[PDB]
Amino acid sequence: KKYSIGLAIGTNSVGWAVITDEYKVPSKKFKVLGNTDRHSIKKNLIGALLFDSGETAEATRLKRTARRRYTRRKNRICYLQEIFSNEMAKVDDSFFHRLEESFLVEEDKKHERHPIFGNIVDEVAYHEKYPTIYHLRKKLVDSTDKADLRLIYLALAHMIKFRGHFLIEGDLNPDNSDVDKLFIQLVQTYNQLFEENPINASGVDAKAILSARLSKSRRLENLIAQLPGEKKNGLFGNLIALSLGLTPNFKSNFDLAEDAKLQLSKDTYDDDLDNLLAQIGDQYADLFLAAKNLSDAILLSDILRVNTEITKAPLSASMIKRYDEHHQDLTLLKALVRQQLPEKYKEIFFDQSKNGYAGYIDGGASQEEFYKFIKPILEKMDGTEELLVKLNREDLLRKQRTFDNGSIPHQIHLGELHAILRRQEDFYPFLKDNREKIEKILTFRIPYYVGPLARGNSRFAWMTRKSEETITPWNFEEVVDKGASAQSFIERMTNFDKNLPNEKVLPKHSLLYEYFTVYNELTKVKYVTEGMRKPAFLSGEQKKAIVDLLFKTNRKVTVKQLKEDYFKKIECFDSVEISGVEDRFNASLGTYHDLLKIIKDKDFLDNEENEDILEDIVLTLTLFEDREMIEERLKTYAHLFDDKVMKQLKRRRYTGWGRLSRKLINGIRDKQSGKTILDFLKSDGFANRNFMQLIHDDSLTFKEDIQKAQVSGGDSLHEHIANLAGSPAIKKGILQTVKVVDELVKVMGRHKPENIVIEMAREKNSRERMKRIEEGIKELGSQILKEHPVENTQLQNEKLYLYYLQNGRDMYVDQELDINRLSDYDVDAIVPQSFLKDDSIDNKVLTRSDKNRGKSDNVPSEEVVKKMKNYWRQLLNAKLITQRKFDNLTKAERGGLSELDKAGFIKRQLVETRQITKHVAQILDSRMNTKYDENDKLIREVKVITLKSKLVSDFRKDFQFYKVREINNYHHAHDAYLNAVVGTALIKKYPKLESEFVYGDKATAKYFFYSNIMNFFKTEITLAEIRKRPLIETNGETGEIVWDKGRDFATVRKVLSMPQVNIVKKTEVQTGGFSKESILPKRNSDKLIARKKDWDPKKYGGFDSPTVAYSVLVVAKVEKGKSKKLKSVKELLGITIMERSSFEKNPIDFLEAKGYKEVKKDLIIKLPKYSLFELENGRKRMLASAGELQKGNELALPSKYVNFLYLASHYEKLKGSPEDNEQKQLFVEQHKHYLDEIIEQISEFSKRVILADANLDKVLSAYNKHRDKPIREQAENIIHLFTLTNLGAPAAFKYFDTTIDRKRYTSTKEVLDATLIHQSITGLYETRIDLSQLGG
RNA sequence: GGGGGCCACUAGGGACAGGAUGUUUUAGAGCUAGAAAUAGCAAGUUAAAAUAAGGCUAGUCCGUUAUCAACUUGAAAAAGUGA
DNA sequence: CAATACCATTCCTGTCCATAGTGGCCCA
DNA sequence: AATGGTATTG
Ligand SMILES: [K+]
Ligand SMILES: [K+]
Ligand SMILES: [K+]
Ligand SMILES: [K+]
Ligand SMILES: [K+]
Ligand SMILES: [K+]
Ligand SMILES: [K+]
Ligand SMILES: [K+]
Ligand SMILES: [K+]
Ligand SMILES: [K+]
Ligand SMILES: [K+]
Ligand SMILES: [K+]
Ligand SMILES: [K+]
Ligand SMILES: [Mg+2]
Ligand SMILES: [Mg+2]
Repeated sequence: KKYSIGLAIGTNSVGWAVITDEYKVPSKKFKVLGNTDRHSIKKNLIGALLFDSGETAEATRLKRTARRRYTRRKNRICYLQEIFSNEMAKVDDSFFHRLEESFLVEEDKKHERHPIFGNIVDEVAYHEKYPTIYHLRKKLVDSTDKADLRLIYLALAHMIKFRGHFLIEGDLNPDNSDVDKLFIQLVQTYNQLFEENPINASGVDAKAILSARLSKSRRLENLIAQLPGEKKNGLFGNLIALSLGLTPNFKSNFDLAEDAKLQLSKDTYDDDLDNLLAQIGDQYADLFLAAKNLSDAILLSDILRVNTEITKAPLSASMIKRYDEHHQDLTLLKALVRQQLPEKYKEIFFDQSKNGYAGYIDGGASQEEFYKFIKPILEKMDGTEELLVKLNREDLLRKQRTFDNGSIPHQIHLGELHAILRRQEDFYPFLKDNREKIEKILTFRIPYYVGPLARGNSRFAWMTRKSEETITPWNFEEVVDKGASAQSFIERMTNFDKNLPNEKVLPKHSLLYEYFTVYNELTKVKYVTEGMRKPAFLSGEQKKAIVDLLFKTNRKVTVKQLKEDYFKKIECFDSVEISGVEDRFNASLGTYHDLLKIIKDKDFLDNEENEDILEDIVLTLTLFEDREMIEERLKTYAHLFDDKVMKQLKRRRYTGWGRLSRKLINGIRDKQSGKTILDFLKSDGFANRNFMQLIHDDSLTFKEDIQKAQVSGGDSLHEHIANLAGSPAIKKGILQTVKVVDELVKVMGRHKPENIVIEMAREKNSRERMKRIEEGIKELGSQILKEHPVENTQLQNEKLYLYYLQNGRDMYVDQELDINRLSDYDVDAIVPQSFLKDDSIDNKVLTRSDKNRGKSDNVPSEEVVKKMKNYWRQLLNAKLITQRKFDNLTKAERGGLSELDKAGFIKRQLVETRQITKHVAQILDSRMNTKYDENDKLIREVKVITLKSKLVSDFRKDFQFYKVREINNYHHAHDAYLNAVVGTALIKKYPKLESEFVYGDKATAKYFFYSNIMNFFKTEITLAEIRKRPLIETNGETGEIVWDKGRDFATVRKVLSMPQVNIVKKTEVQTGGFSKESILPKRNSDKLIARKKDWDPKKYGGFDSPTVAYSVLVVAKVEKGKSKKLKSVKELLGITIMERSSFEKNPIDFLEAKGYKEVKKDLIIKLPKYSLFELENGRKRMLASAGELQKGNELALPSKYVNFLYLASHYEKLKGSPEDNEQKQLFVEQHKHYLDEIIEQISEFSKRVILADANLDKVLSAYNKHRDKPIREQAENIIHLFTLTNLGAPAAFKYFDTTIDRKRYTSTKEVLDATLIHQSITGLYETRIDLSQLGG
């Protein structure tokens, strides 16, 4: 008894089938367990496991980190209160108690209800004097009077609890005023450097134009307008853009070739300014210098909208400006609405439901929704011009705690905190002694390279302590080993050397590593001249000379420099042919040139004595990112360099690690020669062996030493699958697949199959699209977003996305495109889809007409390339197209598509090469084949074949075994079946293909062969004339029969027509969040759940809508009526995720607390979601919850109706042949009565199983309404009708324009008397429990 | 040789440190006319506190991923059970 | 009970590691 | 996006 298994692996399904020698599907009697009269059941060996998607760890991580943040913010406030403890006790012994209980209702408050002062008079007076916290902040910053300790606490606590960002390193407020004079001085330095061409900035109000509460680019335009001449793209224009964002290429300004750009915020700024001044002269330094100067007073102008000379609290002053303008404009708006349009006053100022001022202050209306609601009301009235200006600048009636405060750096809050401490430390000594402690509370962050401050109970932590004691912000440097922690941060994530698994890899930018890469590339270079008989390698002396002359004087070495600067200069060759490198060397000594610029001592770099030193420096610069730790670690070399060089040196940093270790590169030595790997790369006689040859050559000891160093370590199956690189979604399917194969082998008497054939399906976002387009267009300098505004959702249209990615132009022709005629344009595949089935934006292009591409059987013609290469390069530099898209677009200037390329593409269409599928194949193969032969080589009893979906897809379409995904879930199982059939047949016919399709170890010819690989199934083949194949197809050598075109197609038809298919929805305990996150207001309802143990929801609000982890069958008694008489019940109790641990720790106590008595402990049945019940007439239901059910039956629609629906709907495309198109159309029209028959099948199924009477009647009327519609559209909507019958949760669907809402099953009472069906993973093994036999 | 190193991209996974909103209860004396219903008017921008209930291992830690038919012997990990 | 309509905390900055898809040089 | 919780209407 031999058999094969077909598998179809998806993100929500694993289809499986078992086939025999004749491509038939067996059927067995399987024993049925339980307490029903049914002892067995006939099962076909085909089906599909269904499951909800596996989820990533992301959401869990975001929640975990936000938790840690709330905990540490609370601890910040706690530190502050601990500082204030005793002196506050002297002033007001219950202030902090009032703060802590501020949330409680007056009934529950232990102290007086007014938090700050504990009496209504003083509290009301406080709020009158200080309407916002920023009033109190500014007063405490500016005033000199002794202030009440409680108000001091309130100001400092507000600064510490909402402390601003940390994106800016260093200290702040160097220049806060005289921006007018700074701008005059920048204009002055420009005029000094260009005495012939000066700029007159007299009268230019640079303050108002540049500190304008508007975008930077707009201010640039205005300022350039004020200066006569001086176009925005001139030198001074880009220098104004310097304080603004882009500061684009000065190459236009200085006529230099390479691209320039600067950004005073980037830490590469000093190096880029050096790189530029080396190209143009240090005399321009004062030009950027002054620029930087003028920037300092203006960089914060967006945040500090008030002069910095009347207050030392410009931020809080700006908030008070917000408040005062809010008040003035509110008075004015109220008066206007009273006068002009008095009927709307109530809707604006009283209606929270509307988006007026009421809904904006008291309702749920946002600033944007309010601006939208009030725009027309302001335009409709008079005297609202200034208010409309403030509205379109987003500065009308602003609150102070707003979504856009995220740009406030922590240094500003710190400045105000320090100012207050300085004012009041004169009166309170404890503020003087704790000034720096409080400042530290504000300024302290745990470094990202330290992680959680755990003590052995966090699986996420790596930090090591210098001593065992509580870490505070003030003793962090002493208790936490920052260096060891920062090291472990990297070393717990980096790979070891695979060849020497106990050796760490080198920094990618190590000098040694780059010597290795350069010599490895260089040793395989060959050259030919005239007198030479044969191309020669480079000798060791030649490689040393090329490294010293070229690689050590140029960052990048081109083949041209090799030919002219070495072979002509040293070898006196006029002509030489180079192989092994094209255009320019890929490897390069970048770090060598970095350190040469920094230290300016070529002899120091070239001295081998300093090798180790340099290796450490780069190591440090790689291992650490914090400037102080880098500095401390380089301190040991402070004696070798000048302080200027030490500063420049600690400035420069590297990221990334190599893949080889130092011991591999320049450590282990060959026994005979005594040479390291690098020594052979530098010189290897006449062989010039490279790295691979070196570690594989049996005449050397490197291979032996690597073998010896290797250690094997073992993961479990689940651990192994978890550690694969793939989506957790597909990993869930992989593990399910292995469990399914295990059960299937158990079903077949523990006999292993002959073949296993596996196919694997191919595998918010609009925000990424909008980001791409914004960046690319502002990098392009285009005004397309100015002239055509767009929202992210709109970019989900392919053509509009392409339009914006193409700067609104045609990509094959130099002309504009029209947004409104997008429907008339074309979307063309760069490399045609007949070769590369790629439908992504990386291979698609928007053009006015695909006809202009040229011939349709290749990449675009050379004319197009010549015309459009520069435009495409612009788009590439804007990151609007990728390098792959650009290269494919330009392939015609590189010979176009060759015949080898087309052969390869067609092979790719058939031979799977994704790593993840290969891992699935390896897993199955290592589980199935476990014995070794006499030569100790693996015995492959089971052949694991992998196929791509296109094989079986083309099969289905060519032999009319059509699939319709919406009818039911049987297509996953059928895919599995057809995979088994096609794979086994394919390798039976052509055994030599095993190398390609089985796991384990003339271009026209392969093109033809792989295009016609599947023709042995067809009876006649039309290929560019008509050829004919026999009725029986056999193997050429063995003579064995592989395919009987008569009987075997009938076998396949019979298998696809079988109604009994084992579809199983995997039952799962629900996990995750306890409930919806919405904190709801107070309500008289027991559905509300307290947010804290003592916060009664009827007084405080809270949560509702909790998630049931799993239901539980309870057979017990419950008290009834005022008498409390015991009454026997049987019902489903939903155990929520939050209740689950309590219920499981002791089920009886939990249930008795819920109200039940005398619980029959042994009749408690755990019922996860999707638990299956059968009732009468085969009607099935699945548990959706403790109080709702899902549809549980599959509609086994016959194959003739399935194929009719496919053909009539024009599912996919029917264009194979004109005459075959005609035959399909004729069959559709001849069998048009199949529409009524299909409606009848749906109706019978619904009346037996679905039981949505009203919905079925509405659907029947809708079908009888559109009987005159074309057959195509009626079929297309009949497809939609199956949403009524599909398995799972009920859903709404549409028949033409009629909408059918979901009919829900909002009661679980009936399943309590039905038959509960427990199913194994395949559903072949069942345990059926009659629940009606359970009762009181 | 579907292994390896390098170059150029692109896409996804994982961890950590931080920012701003939002929400919820309370505080921010509402006034006047009327028995009330209600009407007319005034006012509004701020804060505290919580932000999974909570847990013990008590850390400036942990609490939403992965994994799960039933039954048996099992404390549990497990292993076994049916053409 | 049964049907029906509404509801669902959001967005952002920075540091770092690995894998794997495409094209290319050199090899096992 | 879905689909299970919830209140409202009977
Ligand atoms: K009280
Ligand atoms: K001008
Ligand atoms: K609001
Ligand atoms: K190259
Ligand atoms: K680094
Ligand atoms: K020195
Ligand atoms: K889920
Ligand atoms: K789960
Ligand atoms: K109030
Ligand atoms: K199951
Ligand atoms: K929000
Ligand atoms: K992030
Ligand atoms: K590659
Ligand atoms: Mg907490
Ligand atoms: Mg808040």
